[PDB]
Amino acid sequence: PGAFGDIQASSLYATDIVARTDIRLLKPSVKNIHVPYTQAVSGYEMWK
Amino acid sequence: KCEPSQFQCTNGRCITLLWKCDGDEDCVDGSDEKNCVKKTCAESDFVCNNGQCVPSRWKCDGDPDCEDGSDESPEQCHM
Amino acid sequence: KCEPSQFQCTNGRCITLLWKCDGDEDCVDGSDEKNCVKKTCAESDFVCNNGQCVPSRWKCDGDPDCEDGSDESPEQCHM
Amino acid sequence: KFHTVIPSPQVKCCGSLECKASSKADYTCRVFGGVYPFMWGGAQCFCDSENTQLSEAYVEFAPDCTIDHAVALKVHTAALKVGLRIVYGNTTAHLDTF
Amino acid sequence: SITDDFTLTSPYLGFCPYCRHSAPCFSPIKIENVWDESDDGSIRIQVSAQFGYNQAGTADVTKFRYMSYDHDHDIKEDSMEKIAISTSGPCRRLGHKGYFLLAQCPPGDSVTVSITSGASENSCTVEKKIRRKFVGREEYLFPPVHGKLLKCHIYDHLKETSAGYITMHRPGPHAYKSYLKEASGEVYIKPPSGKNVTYECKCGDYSTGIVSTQTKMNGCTKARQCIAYTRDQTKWVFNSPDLIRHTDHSVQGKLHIPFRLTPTVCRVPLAHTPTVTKWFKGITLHLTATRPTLLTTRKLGLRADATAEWITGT
Amino acid sequence: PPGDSVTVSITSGASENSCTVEKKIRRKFVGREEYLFPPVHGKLLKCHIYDH
Amino acid sequence: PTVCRVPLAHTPTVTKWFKGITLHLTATRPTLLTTRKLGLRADATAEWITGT
Amino acid sequence: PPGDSVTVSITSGASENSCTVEKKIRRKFVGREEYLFPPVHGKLLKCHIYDH
Ligand SMILES: [Ca+2]
Ligand SMILES: [Ca+2]
Ligand SMILES: [Ca+2]
Ligand SMILES: [Ca+2]
Repeated sequence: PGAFGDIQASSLYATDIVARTDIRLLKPSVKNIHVPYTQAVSGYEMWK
Repeated sequence: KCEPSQFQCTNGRCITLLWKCDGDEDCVDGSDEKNCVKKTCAESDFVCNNGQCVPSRWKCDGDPDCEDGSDESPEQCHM
Repeated sequence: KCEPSQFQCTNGRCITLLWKCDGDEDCVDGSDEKNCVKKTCAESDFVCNNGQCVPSRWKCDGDPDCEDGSDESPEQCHM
Repeated sequence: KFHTVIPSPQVKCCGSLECKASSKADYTCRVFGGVYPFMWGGAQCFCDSENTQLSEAYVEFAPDCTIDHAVALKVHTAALKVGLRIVYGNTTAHLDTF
Repeated sequence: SITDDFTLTSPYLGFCPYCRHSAPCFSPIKIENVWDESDDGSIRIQVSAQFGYNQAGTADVTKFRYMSYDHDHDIKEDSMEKIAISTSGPCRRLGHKGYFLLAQCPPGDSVTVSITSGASENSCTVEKKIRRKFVGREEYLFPPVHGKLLKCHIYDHLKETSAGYITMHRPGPHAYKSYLKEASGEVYIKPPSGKNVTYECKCGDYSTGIVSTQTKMNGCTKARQCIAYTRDQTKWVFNSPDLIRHTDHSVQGKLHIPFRLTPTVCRVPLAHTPTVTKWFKGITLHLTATRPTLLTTRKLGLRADATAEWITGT
Repeated sequence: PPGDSVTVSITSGASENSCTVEKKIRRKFVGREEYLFPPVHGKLLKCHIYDH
Repeated sequence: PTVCRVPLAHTPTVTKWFKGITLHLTATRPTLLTTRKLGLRADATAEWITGT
Repeated sequence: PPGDSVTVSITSGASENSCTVEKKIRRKFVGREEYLFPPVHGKLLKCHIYDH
């Protein structure tokens, strides 16, 4: 996670993408419906 | 007890203070609503003659809604 | 030939793609204009009955100008 | 560049939700104990504490990746090919050879 | 199969982190994603509202439909000139279709889509770092009049292009507290005039049914232990992260993402031609540049000591 | 918003004037993490604000 | 006095080695990171960390 | 005000256009003490201004 190649696929339209971006799901706190989460930065952006 | 930034309902629960006087019932017995002095009513909430805030569509629907039944009064809605 | 970035007229000369379908005769024969389907007209560009984009002042100037001759028609310009 | 996808949450009023395996990229799922969520219109479930919410989040390809994308390559031994302008007498020739 | 018949869809209510009054609140103009990959600065904005259509769902360039605040789950339409986009200053609007807007914006730190006037004069803001972009090896502020042509990619202004698709799912349940009466000690349910509404309760036992009139209801003392919602809505809705999903969250259709990225040619400045001073086994370059420009050198031998500097000034 | 001066003005009418004073107004944040606006999800800290 | 809402940073990932740990931190906006030993002397540090 | 370009425009009417040229406009001041606008009290220096 957080570096080049964090998401890979055999082709653009392949259906077997595999990635590891360090997704973390958090416990909701506010009353209204929500899906709080956090993630590593885009490794592609970092490499660029 | 809980830290003063959290209000304690009369049931055994402590919630954050932003939920007090917010128009929504969060305590199981509704202790965080009928305690403050807020009296505002939205545009869609018609204010009954008794002062209670009731949705406008409730008015003159064929059944009494307010305590005195102002909604079913022929004065308010003419048949 | 030339790179795809520049369109090639039917003469042997390549011009940049920005001049393709811009309302301006760029190639020596104008082949760069008679290939797209642009049909908009300006505010001062009257649209003839055949769809040709012609100047508004060109209308009813005493001699036929459009293919169908709608410019000199009495309906468009009463005498 | 990836584009995170967070599907609409699923909630059960008085029940239990269980994670299920999926083949999507970096599929991550969790189940939370008591929520009592709100929407525009008030509460959505009747149980005061037995409310269960399930969160999902996987990763897909960004819509603009069809142009801004990179390709990884492994390169073996390089082969060399040249073009020549061999001349002799009053005759010239052009040819390519490896 | 990607469909373009918008009559089968409908807008929805997102959860904007920053409403007009600088506080999170439910809004009809929630920003979902903001994409900026064009080389000319334009951006693509996804919004929970629908632009370029009337209430019935047919095509109409001048009107946009959105979800009303009323409890009857109704869709309202309005003239489109009320809609504006801004980051730090006003943004020039370019195209619009469905959930998506295409606007050109100056540099800023947040993207805001707002309704200027009318009954619903709301706003929505999402953090996003919009920065000035340029193509080539020489910085500029707008494309100059004279220069060479490079290869650049810009968002197509036409609204018939496609750059992918987005799923469309069945609408979820949506309970409204306005359906609960709680007269004295008993919870009453009233449908919104002539509609069929379902109810669920857990007043000691699990109770569920469909009613179309007043219901006394049994065993319930508090309004908070019952819910009521309608089921005759059938228009699909985006896969939003702010909606309770239906029991069957299977994809029902797909929608085009307009303004595909296309290759074209941009114009870039030519720097002032440097002056070369020649000495023994070395040259000296006299450079001038009003804006940062790139100068790279490399030897032609086995060793290739490479330099790369952003010269500015003189 | 952040700025370098504070201006009060009467927009329209016969007495249309303005006033300005030099005052540095900077973006303020609470806690140990810079942010643009209060995020939807997070912990609650203790802060002081002017009463509306 | 009242309560505000403040962001929670991305939880770091610790890499453990002999007599020392390594933190892998990500932060889109400046964030504070302080450390202090629990011994007789405390080598307190403070740093505003941005980026990965 | 300071900026990086200068623009002349015709706001309304049929001929609604605009023009813009690259030009650096920076805040200027006289003397040896920077300021935002002429303060109420101070000594008088020699400057040059375009005649209205
Ligand atoms: Ca409350
Ligand atoms: Ca009534
Ligand atoms: Ca042309
Ligand atoms: Ca004529």
